[PDB]
Amino acid sequence: GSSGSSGMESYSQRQDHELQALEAIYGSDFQDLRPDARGRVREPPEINLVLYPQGLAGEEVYVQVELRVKCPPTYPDVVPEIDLKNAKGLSNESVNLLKSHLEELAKKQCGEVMIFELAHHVQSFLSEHNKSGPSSG
Repeated sequence: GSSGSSGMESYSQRQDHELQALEAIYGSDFQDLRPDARGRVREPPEINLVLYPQGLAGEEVYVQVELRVKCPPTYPDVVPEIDLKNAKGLSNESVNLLKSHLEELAKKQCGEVMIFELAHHVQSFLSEHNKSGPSSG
């Protein structure tokens, strides 16, 4: 089996598919950063995702980092890059750990879109690295 029409999408389509879904999910924890215009060369879909330790919510919080991602021009056929900027709590300390963890999780997730998993895994990790903090909300 496995025969059918020429499904002929492109990597930037598969990519921007995830982007549109992120704009719903987050709204403004998301920013796209693209220099893209209609009628231009393709370039990396650079985005920013603010991510936090679950529970405390959009409130005081302790640790956080922004997730910066560009994608290669072939993602998800290969793994994306991952960079963790403007960290709080983590003085570029366990940032290294999580970045390295994500840099492996990406290989496991390779074959389809992984950004949504990566963002979940960060919010696990941050909540892990977070200690003390009541709940309210």
